[PDB]
Amino acid sequence: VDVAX
Amino acid sequence: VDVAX
Amino acid sequence: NSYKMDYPEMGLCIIINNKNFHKSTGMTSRSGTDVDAANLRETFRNLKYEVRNKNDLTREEIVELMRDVSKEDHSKRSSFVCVLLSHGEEGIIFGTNGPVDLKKITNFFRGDRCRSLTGKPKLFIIQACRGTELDCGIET
Amino acid sequence: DNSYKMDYPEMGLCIIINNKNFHKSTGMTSRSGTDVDAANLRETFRNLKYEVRNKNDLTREEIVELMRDVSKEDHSKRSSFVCVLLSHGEEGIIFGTNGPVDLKKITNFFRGDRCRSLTGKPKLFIIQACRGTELDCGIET
Amino acid sequence: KIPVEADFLYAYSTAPGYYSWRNSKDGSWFIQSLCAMLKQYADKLEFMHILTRVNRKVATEFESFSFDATFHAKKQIPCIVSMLTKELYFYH
Amino acid sequence: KIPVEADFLYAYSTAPGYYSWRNSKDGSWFIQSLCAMLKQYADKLEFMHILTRVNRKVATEFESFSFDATFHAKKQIPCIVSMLTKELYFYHH
Repeated sequence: VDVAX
Repeated sequence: VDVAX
Repeated sequence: NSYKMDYPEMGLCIIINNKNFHKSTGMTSRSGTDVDAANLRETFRNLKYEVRNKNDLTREEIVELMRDVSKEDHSKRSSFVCVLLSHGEEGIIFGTNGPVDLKKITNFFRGDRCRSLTGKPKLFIIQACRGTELDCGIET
Repeated sequence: DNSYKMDYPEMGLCIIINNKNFHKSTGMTSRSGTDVDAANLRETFRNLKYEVRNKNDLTREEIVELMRDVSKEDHSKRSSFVCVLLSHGEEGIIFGTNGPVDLKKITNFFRGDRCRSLTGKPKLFIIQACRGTELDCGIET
Repeated sequence: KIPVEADFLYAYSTAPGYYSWRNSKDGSWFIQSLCAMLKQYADKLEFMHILTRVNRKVATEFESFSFDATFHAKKQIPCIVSMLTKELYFYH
Repeated sequence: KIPVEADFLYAYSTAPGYYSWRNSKDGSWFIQSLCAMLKQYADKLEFMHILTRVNRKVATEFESFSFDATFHAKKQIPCIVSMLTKELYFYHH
């Protein structure tokens, strides 16, 4: 999955 | 002359 | 690749030129700015943009104008150009009577609020200060 | 000349600072997959003939010390300078493993006046990090 | 004499005020695109043009996938900030 | 779909946090440069490359002259902020 940075 | 903005 | 620039029209070029401000602002007349505005008009005219010059707009009128422009139909235009000539600070542009954040102006042209410009280049040329630091330069 | 002179003995340095794990005090979760990035950058800049240097998990202080030391180095024989920052962050801020660090502070060590051997040469900063908490929903083409 | 702030280029993974996205296994969308575009065009295109490609690849080929509707289906646009005074070519 | 902030280009006359200069007679250094460079290269150079030339002209050919020592001999460098996804040409096929 994609996560925030 | 030159002036700032 | 490149943006499609073969629509019937290149687009609109809005020039907001503010020379005189209300004394409360503390910014004296921006002499030389008319030469700029005239220079830009002739330049964009040769690039085939429909230039619209606007002089001394209050902050309310700047937002009013941008709102109206973002609601016109740009379906037959290749792009959009907006030039703001005035005093300013970081992220802020000045109307004749007060400041207006640049974010509020450009947001009218966001891909979701101006469907006729989605996928089309939107140029914002900003002549204005972005703070008070001075660059002293270095020699070579 | 319309192009930067890139025919010096060396292309220059390519400092890659990859911060994956953070102090409990910060709260940010680990950055899984960031090693894949640091590794990808290393190989890419190696092909472009840059002298790559990886630095993992650096504290806010260790970041400033590194940058300052690199800036005080002699780049007279290098064409340019590349600096990659992979970490969490906010607007204008980059996160060290222990705390916040302003970006303007790092780049300043490389201003034309503070780093004479890089004056007139390209100084690139690739910053992978957040710059706020806004979400872009997009629009249908 | 030249400006002390000249010759700097800042390639931001995302627009000011926005979140930057990273894939747990593949890595950050920006670095992925940037490395891919660099591998493919460094021997041809000027840097700005290569960064424009990175912008398009990130903007069109990426979309977030999250089990939380809040962070799901989000997009990203990188932000190039250039104070360069010349064209940047990695080749000779 | 694409980001709502995509396809935006911000041509800033100066660097973030800095003063922008204007000649009381010929106008702002940035606009002058921009117009000269466009008139000279709009018929063959891509926009980003044109703004780079504007960057060089402003940074190298302008230096402030002021009676106020504080604002005298100062420099300026424009700031290109691009969210464009493609190349921008003002000419046709």
